[PDB]
Amino acid sequence: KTASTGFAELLKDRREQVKMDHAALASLLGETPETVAAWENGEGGELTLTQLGRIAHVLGTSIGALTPPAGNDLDDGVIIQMPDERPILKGVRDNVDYYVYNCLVRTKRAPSLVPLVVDVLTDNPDDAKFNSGHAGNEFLFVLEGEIHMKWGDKENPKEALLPTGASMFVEEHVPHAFTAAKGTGSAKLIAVNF
Amino acid sequence: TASTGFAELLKDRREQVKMDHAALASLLGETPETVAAWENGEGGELTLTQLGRIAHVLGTSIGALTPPAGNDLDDGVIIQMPDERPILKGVRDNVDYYVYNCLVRTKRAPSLVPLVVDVLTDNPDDAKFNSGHAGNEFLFVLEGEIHMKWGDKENPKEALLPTGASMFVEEHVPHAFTAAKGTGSAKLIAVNF
Amino acid sequence: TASTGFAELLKDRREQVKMDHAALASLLGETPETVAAWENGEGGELTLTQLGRIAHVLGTSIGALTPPAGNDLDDGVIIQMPDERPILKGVRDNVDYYVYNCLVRTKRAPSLVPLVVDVLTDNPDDAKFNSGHAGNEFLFVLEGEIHMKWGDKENPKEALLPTGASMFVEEHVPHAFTAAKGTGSAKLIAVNF
Amino acid sequence: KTASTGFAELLKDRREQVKMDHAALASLLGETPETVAAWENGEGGELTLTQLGRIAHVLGTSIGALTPPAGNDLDDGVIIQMPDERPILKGVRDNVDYYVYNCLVRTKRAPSLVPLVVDVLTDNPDDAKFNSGHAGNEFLFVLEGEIHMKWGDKENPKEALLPTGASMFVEEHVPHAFTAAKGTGSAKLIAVNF
Ligand SMILES: C[C@@H](O)CP(=O)(O)O
Ligand SMILES: C[C@@H](O)CP(=O)(O)O
Ligand SMILES: C[C@@H](O)CP(=O)(O)O
Ligand SMILES: C[C@@H](O)CP(=O)(O)O
Ligand SMILES: [Co+2]
Ligand SMILES: [Co+2]
Ligand SMILES: [Co+2]
Ligand SMILES: [Co+2]
Repeated sequence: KTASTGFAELLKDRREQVKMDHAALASLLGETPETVAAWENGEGGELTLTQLGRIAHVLGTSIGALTPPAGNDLDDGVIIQMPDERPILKGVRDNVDYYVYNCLVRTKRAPSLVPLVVDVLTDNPDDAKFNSGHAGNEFLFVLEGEIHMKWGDKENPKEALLPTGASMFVEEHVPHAFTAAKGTGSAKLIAVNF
Repeated sequence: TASTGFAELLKDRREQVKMDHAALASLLGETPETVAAWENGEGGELTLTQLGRIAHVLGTSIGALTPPAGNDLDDGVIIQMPDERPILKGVRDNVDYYVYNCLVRTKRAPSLVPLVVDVLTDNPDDAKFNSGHAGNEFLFVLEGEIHMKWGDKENPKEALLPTGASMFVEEHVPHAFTAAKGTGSAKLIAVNF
Repeated sequence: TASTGFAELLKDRREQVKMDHAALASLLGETPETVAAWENGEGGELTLTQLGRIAHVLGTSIGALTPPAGNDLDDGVIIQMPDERPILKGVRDNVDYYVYNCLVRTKRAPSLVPLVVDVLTDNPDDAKFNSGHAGNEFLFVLEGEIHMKWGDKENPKEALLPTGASMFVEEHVPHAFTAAKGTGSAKLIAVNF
Repeated sequence: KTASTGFAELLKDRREQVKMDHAALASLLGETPETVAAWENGEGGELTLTQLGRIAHVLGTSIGALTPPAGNDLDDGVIIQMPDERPILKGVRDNVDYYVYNCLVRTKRAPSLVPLVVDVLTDNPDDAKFNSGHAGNEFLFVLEGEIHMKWGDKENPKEALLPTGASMFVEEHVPHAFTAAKGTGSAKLIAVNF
């Protein structure tokens, strides 16, 4: 469902839910009731983020409650990604390169799923650059090499040496960092955020 | 703060998919500075359509990039005095069926829609069904006697409910109410949640 | 059907972690036939403790292995006539503070607990706070005038609420009610949800 | 929180939630109020599944609402599994071996997470044995070899050939099956249910 069509349906649902007619809602938004009826006819495409915020406010809810879900990009419940159509971004932490991300398949039907194959380019644990923690949990598996993992308080972190084949779970918001085991050059991880 | 929340959630999501300003800007046909501006709270004029494209490219929903409803409570409470409650007519098939008197609501629990409903007609035969609504509903007969109908409107389940009676109607179940035959009118407290 | 639902959910979970009867039975110190029996609905006599070990070994909760509350509705509706509603005394510090008259409830929405509360004392000075409860609460003043207090009981927020007034109290917010000073008593409809 | 201690706390919470005293609840369960008080003092360990079902029933809720969550087996938000402490079960479908599962790390803090390294032993797509679909979504990545995937209606399935490095998402409940590409012998997958 497109933005304006989904909005049109949800706006009407919410308005009816709080027992308001077009007139009542219009009176709260500096518009005519005809303009409100138009939005419910799919003509709200040009409403600004600020205006949507006001619409959600007077209707006592959130913009999210008035907009459609991400959508369906599946083929009868499945979506596949071939190896060479894999995205690749440079993870630089502290003005120096840390990670080379190879993006795996993603889907609007499960937006939190962000799987990646990460090449860890540094092998100096003291170079470990902590992130702030992720929304969502994360499963990891050491694909190649040896990983020196750190987590928790960046000033007094927990640490573990993970050989190839090892797997780990890191809870949402837990800060963590990764590097190849001291002097081992480089390692590879498959990281699955979910 | 719609723009402030968007600014924050946009940066978070962009970071979740390991994209930098240039990466995201490209997919959107924008410059990296424009994207930086959005994350600096300058996204207020983006249209619903543009928000849709931004969410699409980020593989998520507009909702995931916008903040929650907000907090309109006073230390966890919001009260509403009588006579300051909204009042709208409920017309079905050109007939003043119900009179909706809106009670307190809060952005901290958007699905809560409590109302005092004046049930105007007292002829069950002329009951008008709604097609059921999303969300559960709790009802209490405040005054008079209610004649309720639910389910298949062609062969509905029914109940005569005196004052003090209470009912629960599950989401999506069609229902209708009128006062008991010849009792003139009745009143319900209906709490959608 | 507690055992039937368990039978089904146990098999599902066991299958999710790719275990066969023998694998699971080993970890539990049982024979594979005993485990097959559970999945054949013969788990009724398992104790809370044993259920805890089974969930542990399956890396999940007892809840994930037991069915939902159940459906006690008649085509989506459940009604309750007055005078068949539960009634329990609310004693705080050895004082009959409230009189709880229970309205309709349903296993299809367990958190819904609607009540008509008789507020017995009319001296705000002697208000007794609860420490806040889980879940939101909607209230409506049915009769009389209510003197409500909330928040920090040592320096609370307060409101005088006439009949028809409505209120929303967020989960975990401490609160107390008495009738307005010298009005004898009052009545509230309180809907926990 | 242990079973009986968690139950003790939740039972009391629920009983108070529906404004019942020990006596009222006992009257509905063939027990004395003293017995009910004992349960709330952590002595409900011997209650049977059937008895718990009745307790949940009269309290108008589920057994789940009266028992603690799975628990916390994390080390400051993380749990690691070394390669050689990896479980291994034989996935046999139709009286013949299909898969050899190598279980990766799991956690009670996210019970739906079941990651595995699966060795696909057959390379005859016609041997493909469909499952019934999983509760929960599933991310997959072809670790080695080539996979012949099938999904949807087992009688008229969608199919795709996936080379090494390919990734896929299969929505919960969507039936699917896997084999090595015709005559390629065998392949390997990392499957992450979540
Ligand atoms: C491997 C990955 O978790 C590094 P980060 O994306 O969490 O910073
Ligand atoms: C009483 C109330 O439930 C009627 P409707 O608002 O759902 O149409
Ligand atoms: C009126 C009601 O909220 C009092 P309590 O049941 O929460 O203690
Ligand atoms: C690889 C894995 O998905 C096969 P199944 O466990 O779903 O049957
Ligand atoms: Co991470
Ligand atoms: Co209704
Ligand atoms: Co309360
Ligand atoms: Co699968």
